[PDB]
Amino acid sequence: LFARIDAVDASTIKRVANRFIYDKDVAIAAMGPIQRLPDYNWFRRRTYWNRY
Amino acid sequence: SFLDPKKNWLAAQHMKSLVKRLSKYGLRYDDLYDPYYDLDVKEALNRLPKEVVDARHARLKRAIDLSMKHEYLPEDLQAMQTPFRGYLQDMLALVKRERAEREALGGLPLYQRSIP
Amino acid sequence: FLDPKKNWLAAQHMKSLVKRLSKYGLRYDDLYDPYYDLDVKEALNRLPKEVVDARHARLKRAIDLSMKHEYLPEDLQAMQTPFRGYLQDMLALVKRERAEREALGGLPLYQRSIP
Amino acid sequence: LIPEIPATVAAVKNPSSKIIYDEHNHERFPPGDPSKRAFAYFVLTGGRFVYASLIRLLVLKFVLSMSASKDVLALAS
Amino acid sequence: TIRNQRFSLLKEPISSTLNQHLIDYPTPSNLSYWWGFGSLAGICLVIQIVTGVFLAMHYTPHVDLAFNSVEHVMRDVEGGWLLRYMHANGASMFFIVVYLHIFRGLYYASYSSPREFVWCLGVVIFLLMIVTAFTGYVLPWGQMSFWGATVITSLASAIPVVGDTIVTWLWGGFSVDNATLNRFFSLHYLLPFLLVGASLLHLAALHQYGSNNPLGVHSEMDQISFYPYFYVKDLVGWVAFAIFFSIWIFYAPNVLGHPDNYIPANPMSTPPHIVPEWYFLPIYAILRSIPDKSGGVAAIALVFICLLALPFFKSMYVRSSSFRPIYQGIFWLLLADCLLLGWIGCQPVEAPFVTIGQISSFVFFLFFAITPILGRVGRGIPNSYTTD
Amino acid sequence: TIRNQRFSLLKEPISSTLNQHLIDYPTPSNLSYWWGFGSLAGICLVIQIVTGVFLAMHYTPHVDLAFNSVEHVMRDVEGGWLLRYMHANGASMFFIVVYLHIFRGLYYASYSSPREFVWCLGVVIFLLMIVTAFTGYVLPWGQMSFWGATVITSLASAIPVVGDTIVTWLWGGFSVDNATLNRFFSLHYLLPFLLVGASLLHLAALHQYGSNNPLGVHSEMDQISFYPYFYVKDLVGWVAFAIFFSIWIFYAPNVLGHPDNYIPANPMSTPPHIVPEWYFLPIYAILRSIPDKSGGVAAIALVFICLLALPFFKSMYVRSSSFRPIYQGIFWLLLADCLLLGWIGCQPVEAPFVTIGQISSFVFFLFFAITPILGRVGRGIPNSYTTD
Amino acid sequence: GGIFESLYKVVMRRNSVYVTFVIAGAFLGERAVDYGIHKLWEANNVGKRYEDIPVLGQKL
Amino acid sequence: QPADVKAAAMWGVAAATGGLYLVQVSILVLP
Ligand SMILES: CCCCCCCCCCCCCCCCCC(=O)OC[C@H](COP(=O)(O)OCCN)OC(=O)CCCCCCCCCCCCCCCCC
Ligand code: HEM
Ligand code: HEM
Ligand code: HEM
Ligand code: HEM
Repeated sequence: LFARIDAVDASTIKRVANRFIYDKDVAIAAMGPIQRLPDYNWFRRRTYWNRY
Repeated sequence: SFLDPKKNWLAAQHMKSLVKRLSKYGLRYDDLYDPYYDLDVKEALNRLPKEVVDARHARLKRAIDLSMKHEYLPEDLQAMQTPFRGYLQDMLALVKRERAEREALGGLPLYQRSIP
Repeated sequence: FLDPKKNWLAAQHMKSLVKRLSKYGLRYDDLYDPYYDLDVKEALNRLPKEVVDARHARLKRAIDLSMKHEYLPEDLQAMQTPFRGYLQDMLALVKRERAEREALGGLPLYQRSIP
Repeated sequence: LIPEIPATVAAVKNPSSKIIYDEHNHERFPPGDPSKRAFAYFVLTGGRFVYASLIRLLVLKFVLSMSASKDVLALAS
Repeated sequence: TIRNQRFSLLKEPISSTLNQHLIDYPTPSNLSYWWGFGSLAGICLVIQIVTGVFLAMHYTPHVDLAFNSVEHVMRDVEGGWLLRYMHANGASMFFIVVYLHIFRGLYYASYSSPREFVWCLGVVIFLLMIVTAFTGYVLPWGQMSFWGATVITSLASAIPVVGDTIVTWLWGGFSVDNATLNRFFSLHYLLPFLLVGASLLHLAALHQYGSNNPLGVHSEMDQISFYPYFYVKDLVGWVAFAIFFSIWIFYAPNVLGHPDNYIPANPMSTPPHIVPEWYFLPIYAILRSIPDKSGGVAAIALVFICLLALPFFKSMYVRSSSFRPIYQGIFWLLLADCLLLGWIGCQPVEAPFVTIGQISSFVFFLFFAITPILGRVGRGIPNSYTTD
Repeated sequence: TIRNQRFSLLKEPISSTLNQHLIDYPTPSNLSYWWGFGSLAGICLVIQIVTGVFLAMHYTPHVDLAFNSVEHVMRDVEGGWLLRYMHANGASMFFIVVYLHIFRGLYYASYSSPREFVWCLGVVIFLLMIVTAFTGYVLPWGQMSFWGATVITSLASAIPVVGDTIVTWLWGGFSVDNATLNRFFSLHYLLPFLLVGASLLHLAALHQYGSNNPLGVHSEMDQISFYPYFYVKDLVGWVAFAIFFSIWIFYAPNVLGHPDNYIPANPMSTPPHIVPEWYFLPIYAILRSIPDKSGGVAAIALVFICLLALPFFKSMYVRSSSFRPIYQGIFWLLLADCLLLGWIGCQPVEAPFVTIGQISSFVFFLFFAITPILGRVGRGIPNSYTTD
Repeated sequence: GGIFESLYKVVMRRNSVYVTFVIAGAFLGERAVDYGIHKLWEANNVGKRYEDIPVLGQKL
Repeated sequence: QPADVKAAAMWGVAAATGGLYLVQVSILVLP
C-alpha cells in the first residue's frame, strides 16, 4: 500500500485529474438559502482553463 | 355606467377571454398588480398574510417559467385554475382610503416614490 | 554603511528630519501609510490600541496644522520625540512571517486589490 | 390522513432515482448514453471560423480605406 | 466574506463595475427576441460612428467640393464604396431597429411606472437621432439634400415672435449656402457623441429599475444573469441583423434611397418631388396634413408632447397587452396607422391623399387620447368578473 | 434609516451619484492650490472642445482653402478672432496647466501606491493631448504647420522592418498633401472625446483611492466634504486663470507662436528654423540631442517607459517631499533640467547646444534612475537615527 | 461520434492549440469559399469578362 | 515552470499565427 501511495507523483496526479476532472460533467446537490449559488453552466465552464 | 358580464354580451366575451388567458398561464388577475408600479400595492402586499403572499410569488414564478419554456399549463391544472378569486382588492382599497383621508386632512405621505 | 555618529552628512540629514518632524509634531513611523504597503496595515492592526490611537491623534493634529498654515508652539516642539518609533519591530516581524510563508509553499494572507 | 404534506416537502424527504424533466422543447437522451460533448464544440468551432473571418475583413477594410488612393497612385509617375 | 485576498479578476475594482452591470446583472428568464433590438441599436450606433469617422477622413465640407468628394470616396478610395454604403444603409438600419425598439415598448407598456425616465430619455434620444440623420443627409449636397434642407429649415419660421430671425441665424445668411453646409457638417460630427451619452443614461435608468418581461408581472422571483444566457440570444440577433444589413449593402444599396440625390444641388431649379428619407415620412405626413403651416409645426411639437406624456397616465395596473385584448387591438391599429401614414408622406399633396393623411393623423392622436380612458374603465374589472 | 419618504433631492437616485462624487466626496482638509490646477486642466479641456466646435463650423479641410478659411474666421466672422485666439492660446494654457499638474504629482510623489493606476491613466492622457495638439496644429496649413507635420511624421520611419510602410500609410500618398489634411482634421475632431473618456477614468480611479495631501500621510482622520470648501478654492483658481488667459488673448496673442505659420504652405522652399510648438520643445530637444534617429525614437519611447515605471518602485515609504530633503533637491534639479531642455529645443544644432542637450537628457534619465536608491536608503533610515 | 471524439482529443486539450486551429480553419475556409464562388461566377457569366472581347488589342 | 514555459511558447506561436493571418505577408517572406 505504501509503495502504491508513494508511486504517485505530480505527473501521475495531473494525468489522473485530466482523466477525471478536465471538462467532465458535475452533479450538484444543494439545499438551503442557495439563491446565490451559481447555476450548472457556471460549474461546467469552471471545469477547464482557457489560459493554458 | 357599470357594465358586468351578466348585463352585457361584450363584457361577457371580454371576461371569457381574460379567463382563458389567465388560465393558460395559471395566475390570478390580482397577481398582475406590480408592487413597483403603485407603492400602494406594495403596502397592501406588506399587510397581507405570508401564506397568501407566498402563494402569489409561487404562481408568478410558475407563470414566468412557463413563459420562458414557451408552453402553457397542462389541461388538468388549467381546468383547476381559479382566476378572479381575488385576495388583494379589499386591502388595496383600504390602503387607498387611508391615504386619501391622511392627504385630505393635514398629513404627510407615509411613503413616496423616488425620483425616478 | 557609515550613517550614524561617523558621517557629517548623515548627521546633518538627521538634524533636518528632526527639525521638520518636530515642527509638525509627527513621528517618523506616522509617515508610514497603511494603504501604501499592506504590511503596515497588518502591523497597525497588531499594535496596541493606545499606540494606534496616539498615532491617529498626532496625524490629525499635523493635518490640522498643515491646513492652518502654522506649526506647533515652541513648547510642544521642544517636547517632541520624532524618532521614538513604535512600528519597526512589528513591521519587521510581519515581513519575516511573509518571508517564510512565501519561502515554503503558502498563499499570501492578503493581497493588493487591482485598481 | 390529516397532514397532506406539501409537494416540495415530500420531494425533499423522498429522493428517488426516477427523475423526470420537462422534455417539451429539449428531448432527453436515454439514461445510459455518452454525452455528445465534442459535436457541440465542433459546431462552435465552425461558428468561430466565421466570426474570425468577419473581424479580419472589417479591420482590413477600415485600415486600407485609410490607406492611399488610386488617384495618388496614378498621379505618381 | 472578507476580501483579504483576490478570488476573481471579475470582482476586482478594475472590472467590478463591468462585472456587475454586464455579466452579473439579473434579467427575467422569459425575455423574448424583442429585447435584442435594444441590444442592437447600440451596435448600429457604433457602426455609424466608426464608418462616419473613416468617411470624414475623405469628405470636404465646401460647397464646390462636397459632391465630388463623395464620388471620390465612391471610386478612388480602396473600399470607399463599402464605407459609404455602410454609413447610409446603416442610418436606415439604425432607424429600423429603433422603431422596433419603440414599438415593443408600446406593446408591452414598458413606458409605465417605474420607467418613466427610461421612456423620456428614449424620446430625447429619438430627437437626437432625427436631428443627426437630417443634418447628415444634407452633407452629400445633392438636389434632394439641398432642397429638403431648404424646405425644413425654412419651415422653422412659423414661430410667431422670432421666426425669420431664427431662420436667418440658422442659415448663416439668406439661403441654404456654404455656411449652412459647413455648420451642418460640424454639428453632424458632434451630435453622435451626445447620442452615446444619452444612450448610457438610458441604460443606467433601466438598470436602476430592471427590465420588463412579456407577462408584465413582477419578476424578481425567476431571474438569471445576463451573461451568458442573454449574450447568446443577442448574438443570434446580431448575426441575423448582419445578414439583413449585408443584403441591404451588397445587393440593394440604393433601394432605400432617392435617385434625385445623385444630381449636384442647383438652387435655381427645384426637383418635382421634394421628400425626406423614408424614416422622416410619418412626421412629414402629419406636418403636411395639418394645414396652416404654423399649425403643422404645432402638431409636430404635440407629437413629442404626447410621447413624453405617455408614461404619466392613470392607474392601468395591468400593463402587458397579452392580458389586454382591447389595448392589443388598439396597438395593432396604431401600428397599421403609422405604416399607412408613412406611406402617405411619400405621396403627392393632391387628393385623396390629403383626406387620407388628415384622418390618419387624427387616429394617431386618438390612440394617445384613448388609453387613459381604457385605464380608467379597466380599473374596476375585478369587482365585475369576480366569482364570489 | 429607511427611506420611506424622500428628504433631500440630492439623495434621490437622479442626483445620488452626482451628490456623492461631487458634493459629498471627503477630501483632505489641508490641500493647497495644485489640486485646483487639476480641476483647471479639466476646465481648459472643456474650453478647447467648445471653441473647437464653433471654429469647425467655419474651417475647410481642403489644402486650397484651409489658410484662407482661417483668415475668414479672423476677418469676416462676427467675433471670430476671439474664437481662434481662444482656441490657440487655450491649447497653450491647457499644456501649462497639465505641466503644473504633473510636476505637483512628482513633487509630492502622488504616483506612489495606491495611485499607480491614476498615474498610468495620466500618462495615457498626456499622450492623447500630445497627439491632439499636433494634428490640430497641422490644420491651419502654414509653413510651420506643413513642415512640422512632414518632419514629425517622417521620423516614424525609424521602425526597423515596417517603418517606411507606416510612414506611407499615414501620409496617404507619398507626401503630406490634401489627403493628410483631411485625415488630420477628422482625427483632431475625434480625439478630444477619447480625451474626455480618459479624464473620466482618471477621476474615477483617484476617487477610488481618495486623494493625497501635502504631508503624504494617511488622511482619513481630518476630512471635509468637497462642497463648498474646495469649490470656492477651485473658483479662486479659475478666476485667476481667467485673468491670465485674458492677458494672453487680448494683449499678446501671438507671443506663444511662431511667425512662420502666417505664410501659406510652400513645399518648395524650407523655412530656416523648423521647431514644434513650445510645449513639444523638451521632447523635441531630447530626440534631436540623441543622434541616429532610430535612437531618438527609442529614446522617446524610453521617456514614456520611465514615466510609466515611476509608480512601481520598491520601498518608497515616505511620500511627501516636505520630509525628503535629498529628493526635494533632486526634484528641483529635475525641474531646472526640464526648463533648460525646453529652451535647448528652440536653438539650432550648432554647438554648444548639442553638448548641452546631450547632458540635459542624460540628467533627465538620471533623475528617473536614482529614485529607487533614495527609497532603499530611506527604508534603511529608521534603525539608525533612533534617539535613545 | 468516434471521429468527433478523436479530433477533440487531438485539438481541444490546450486553448492555444484551439486558437491556432480556429485561425487556420478560418483562413482555409475563406480561401475555399473564394475559390468556389469564383468558379460559380465563371460558370454563370461566360463570354463577358475583360479578357474575352474579340478586339481587345486592336485600337492602335 | 517547464509547463509554464511550454504554455507561453504555444501562446506565442498562436499569436504569431494570428498576426501572420491578419497581415498576409506571404509575398514578403523570402526566406
Ligand atoms: C561634475 C560631475 C559630477 C556632478 C555631481 C557631483 C556632486 C554630487 C552631489 C554632492 C552633494 C551631495 C549632498 C548630499 C547630502 C545632503 C545633506 C542634507 O540633507 O543636508 C540637510 C539639508 C537640509 O536643508 P534645510 O532643512 O534647509 O537645512 C536647515 C537645517 N536646520 O538638506 C539640503 O540642503 C538638501 C540638499 C539636496 C541636494 C540634492 C541634490 C544633490 C545630491 C544628489 C546629487 C545627484 C546628482 C544626479 C541627479 C541630479 C538630478 C536629476
Ligand atoms: C461621429 C460620427 C459620425 C460621423 C463622423 C459622420 C460623418 C458623416 C459624413 C462625413 C457624411 C457624409 C459622407 C456621406 O454622405 O456618405 C455623413 C453622411 C450621413 N450620415 Fe453621418 N456621421 C456620423 C454619425 C452618423 C449617425 C449616428 C447617423 C445616423 C443617425 C448618421 C447619418 C448620416 C446620413 C443619413 C448621412 C447621409 C448619407 C448619404 O446620403 O450619402 N451619421 N456622415
Ligand atoms: C439609440 C437608440 C437606443 C438605444 C441604444 C437603446 C438602448 C436600450 C437598451 C440597451 C435597453 C435595454 C435592453 C432592452 O430592454 O431592449 C433599452 C431598453 C428600453 N428602451 Fe431603449 N434604446 C434606444 C432608443 C429608445 C427609444 C427611442 C425609446 C423610446 C422612446 C426607448 C425605450 C426603451 C424602453 C421602454 C426600454 C425598456 C425595455 C423593457 O421593457 O425592459 N429606447 N434600450
Ligand atoms: C486632461 C488632463 C488632466 C485632467 C483633466 C486631470 C484631472 C485630474 C483631476 C480632476 C484630479 C483630481 C483633483 C486633483 O487632485 O487635482 C487629478 C488628480 C491627479 N492627476 Fe490628473 N488630470 C490630467 C492630467 C494628468 C496627468 C498628465 C497626470 C500625470 C501623468 C496626472 C496625474 C494625476 C495624479 C497623480 C493625481 C492625484 C492627485 C493627488 O495625488 O492629490 N493627471 N487629475
Ligand atoms: C473636439 C474639439 C476640437 C475641435 C472641433 C477642434 C477643431 C479645431 C479646428 C477646426 C482648428 C483649426 C482652426 C484654427 O486654425 O484656429 C483647430 C486648431 C487647433 N487645435 Fe483644435 N479642436 C478641438 C480640440 C482641441 C484640443 C483639445 C486641443 C488641444 C489643446 C486642440 C489644439 C489645437 C491647436 C494647437 C490648434 C492650432 C492652433 C492654431 O490655429 O494656430 N484642439 N482645432
